[PDB]
Amino acid sequence: TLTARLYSLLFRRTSTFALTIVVGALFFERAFDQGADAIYEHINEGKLWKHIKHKYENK
Amino acid sequence: RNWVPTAQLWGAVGAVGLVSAT
Amino acid sequence: ALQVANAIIGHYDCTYGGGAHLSSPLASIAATNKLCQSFQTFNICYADTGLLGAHFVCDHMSIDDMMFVLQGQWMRLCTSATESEVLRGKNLLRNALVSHLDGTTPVCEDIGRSLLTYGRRIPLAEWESRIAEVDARVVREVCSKYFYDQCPAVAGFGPIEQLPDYNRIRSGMFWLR
Amino acid sequence: GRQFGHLTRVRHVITYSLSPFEQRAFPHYFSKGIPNVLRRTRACILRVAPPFVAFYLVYTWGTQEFEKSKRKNP
Amino acid sequence: AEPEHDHRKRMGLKMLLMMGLLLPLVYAMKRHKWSVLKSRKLAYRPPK
Amino acid sequence: HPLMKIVNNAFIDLPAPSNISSWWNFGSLLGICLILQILTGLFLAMHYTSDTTTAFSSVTHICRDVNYGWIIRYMHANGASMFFICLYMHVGRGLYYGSYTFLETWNIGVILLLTVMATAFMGYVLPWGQMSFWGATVITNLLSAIPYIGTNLVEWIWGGFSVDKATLTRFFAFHFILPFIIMAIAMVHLLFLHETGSNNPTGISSDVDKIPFHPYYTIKDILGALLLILALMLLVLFAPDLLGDPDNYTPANPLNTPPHIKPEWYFLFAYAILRSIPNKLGGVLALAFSILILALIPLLHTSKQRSMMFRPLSQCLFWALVADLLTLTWIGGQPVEHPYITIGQLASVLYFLLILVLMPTAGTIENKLLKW
Amino acid sequence: WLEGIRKWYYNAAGFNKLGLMRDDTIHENDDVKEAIRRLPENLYNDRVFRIKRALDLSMRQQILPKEQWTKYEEDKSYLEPYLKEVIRERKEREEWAKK
Amino acid sequence: VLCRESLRGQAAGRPLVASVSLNVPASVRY
Ligand code: HEM
Ligand code: HEM
Ligand SMILES: CC1=C(c2ccc(Oc3ccccc3)cc2)C(=O)C2CCCCC2=N1
Repeated sequence: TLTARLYSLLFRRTSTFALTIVVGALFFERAFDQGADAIYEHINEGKLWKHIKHKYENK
Repeated sequence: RNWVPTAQLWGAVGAVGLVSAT
Repeated sequence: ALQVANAIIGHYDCTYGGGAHLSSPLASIAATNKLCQSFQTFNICYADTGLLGAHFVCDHMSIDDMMFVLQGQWMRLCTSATESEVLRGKNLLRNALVSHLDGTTPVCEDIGRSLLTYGRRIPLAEWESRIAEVDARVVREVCSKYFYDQCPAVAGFGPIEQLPDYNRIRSGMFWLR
Repeated sequence: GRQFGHLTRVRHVITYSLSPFEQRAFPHYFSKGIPNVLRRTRACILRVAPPFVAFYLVYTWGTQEFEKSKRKNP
Repeated sequence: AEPEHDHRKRMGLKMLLMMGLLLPLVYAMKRHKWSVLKSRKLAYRPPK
Repeated sequence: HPLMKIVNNAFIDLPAPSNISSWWNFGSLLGICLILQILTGLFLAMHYTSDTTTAFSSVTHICRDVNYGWIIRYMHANGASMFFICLYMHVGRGLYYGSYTFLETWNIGVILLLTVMATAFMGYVLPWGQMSFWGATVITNLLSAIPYIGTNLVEWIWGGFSVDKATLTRFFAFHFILPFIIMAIAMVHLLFLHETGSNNPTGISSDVDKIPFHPYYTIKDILGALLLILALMLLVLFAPDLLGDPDNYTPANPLNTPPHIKPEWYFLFAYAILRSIPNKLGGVLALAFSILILALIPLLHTSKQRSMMFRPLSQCLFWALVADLLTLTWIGGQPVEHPYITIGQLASVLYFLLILVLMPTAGTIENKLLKW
Repeated sequence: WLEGIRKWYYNAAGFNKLGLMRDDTIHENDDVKEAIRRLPENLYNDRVFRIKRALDLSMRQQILPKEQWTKYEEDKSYLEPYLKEVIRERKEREEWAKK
Repeated sequence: VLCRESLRGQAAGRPLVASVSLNVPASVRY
């Protein structure tokens, strides 16, 4: 099945359970931050510094 | 004998985790 | 391999001689500390299923401990199994087969049962082939298959206030590890 | 008692349980629950609410009467 | 008065999102564990 | 293993009752609050300075310049309130379910409350804003009402003839240590509780139906911890200045009193009971007795039923006492003018009347209805 | 005369919805504990289950079906006659200790 | 034990013989 295939090979052992969590958390951090940053930046469009930075900077 | 793949996997968990946190 | 497995954990009664020096750690621990009156590992078999586990009789303050040693032995055998104790496990079963088929009534039972269950009578040489087949890796692969991280059927009768909660028993069916 | 085994004398009871993996986590949650929640609300409301209503009445009145006394008169 | 104002609200979003994720997941674990007791059935059988 | 065995009998296989509602979750949260206040507080004290010249600058230095200093401050400042919310839940639970029948546990409790009140009061002085200074100047001076030695007691407390640099620096010392005395007391609070076991909502001996703390109440207290964290971080990230007073962002000035002078929200009920009585000493004794009457609650108990679960009259009067406290909390927030003086007067008498007169009588009637 | 309110209060109390009799909800102390210890096997093992079931109900935040509720007329005072004697013996011991 | 059916065979079949062992449970044959 779908979920059993995860259990069988990925997290039956507690040894690999942790390796999954660690690596999953490593990816989740990149994924979530990036997403929620972009959501907040789209919510607040044009008002933050990064949006009006090109404005006052010829370098 | 049997704790070699476990201790290696926990060795990876510790290694990647210490790399994660810093 | 499951008969070999149950032979390693073995069985104990308070009338046994060996006591503290017994081979199976559960019996040794249970004899020294005097945890239980008796315990017996069973494999009840049916057509396409069965009951693989154990039975014990003990004082009302010894249930958690007995359970902890028993599950500890299952988990141990699943994850780590010495070649020596598996050879002992084989030899116990080797002796069990030849001890049981002595006299006509057990052999007549064996025939009558074998033909209904197995389909044919299995010779002792074939059994020995399957026992000699079993080594440490086979016991671990098989024990871990049937016992590691599996919900067990539990039955308690008597002064069982100490009998651990099912979640705690279920937590004991896998390891830390 | 304190320890499991020395708590108390229980006799002739049988407890049937089921593994959490065998059974469901949220069995009939919105089905049976929302009625049960409502029933519990009906049980307590009469004892719980009227003091907070009485607070709200004294609150708004007291603030109203404070604003009346604050402003000018003739 | 409040230079943290922007950063703080971003943490706010991320907190609400993450709490939105976790609260049901934790509640599910609580329900999964307590299930054993919540489904249980008590049968009294005295002798005569 | 003589530590693990303590932790086993404490938190692993302690037999808890089976039927404990979410009102028992506040005990563990109060510890989480205490640990949160300690950890946040420590990191604030790493940058904070207790001199009247620098005290304000240091707090603002934390918020502005110390990396993530603001989030640590408002976690301390709002966590202080969350600690108090949790306390008032934790105290009320025991009032309702009759948990005060564990006398020593309860009386250690009553101490734990008073120590936190002192901790949080002295904590509020530290940043050295107007309301912090003037809060201390008002609240401390109350002791001068004591008949023969109060005027001396106050000057000794302050370290001079007013609230000043002498007072601020010692208030920091007292603030940063008393939390550890609280944690020490709290372990004795728990120590008597294991002797007596834990109570359940029915008020009926649950020895017949116990369950192991782990894994049941571990995962339940974890769930509750996230709800406390949620409630904290909602305050910290969206409304950090909500519960706090604006005047404390004006630096302290002893030559200029702010008009609407008051304590923080968690003392306003007691402040309202003090303002109710016109005589100064009477106001102080009523203020004191408002808290300390908690110690008489187990003596005022009458009903043959322990818990209020099966007691309508008591339930209504209990929920009246909550509303009456919320009335006093409101009145304490408002200035001492009409009509709030008369509302405060009635509310204050009602408070002591519910506790001393009515709720005992309710229990006695409730017995007579059931042939007890 | 006013047995009604005695009946109203009984129903308003709500322990009958859990299938408890009045004396199941009595607050334990030295006298009650002693009275409960004096109870014969049947009444003890019954109150055990009545309480064990009522707690199980209280866990799930539910009550029994309406017919299974305890009746004000059929609410037996099983514990009283024992508890009266325990109290009277304690009063006697105190009155003797007085002299 | 309780009825007549199970109670059959209990009567002494032969003089008792006590067996103790290292492995096998201690029995009293006949
Ligand atoms: C720092 C403050 C406090 C901490 C950390 C604390 C901690 C605890 C904990 C962990 C429990 C067990 C879990 C629970 O039932 O909530 C408990 C129970 C209790 N506490 Fe507290 N407590 C505090 C303050 C108080 C106060 C102020 C009172 C009363 C004036 C009090 C009275 C009780 C009572 C009566 C119980 C038993 C509850 C029951 O079983 O019904 N505590 N406390
Ligand atoms: C029960 C525990 C505690 C409570 C209830 C508490 C409460 C408070 C309160 C209400 C303030 C004023 C917050 C503000 O509006 O600025 C404060 C400030 C402070 N507290 Fe605590 N506190 C506790 C523990 C601690 C501990 C343990 C320390 C150090 C170890 C500490 C260090 C400080 C410092 C340095 C300040 C000044 C900075 C500031 O105002 O934020 N506190 N505390
Ligand atoms: C002992 C105990 C604790 C408890 C849990 C954690 C404690 O210590 C802490 C651990 C971590 C953080 C804060 C406190 C102290 C008591 C509870 O909550 C409960 C909740 C209701 C069941 C009885 C009970 N018993």
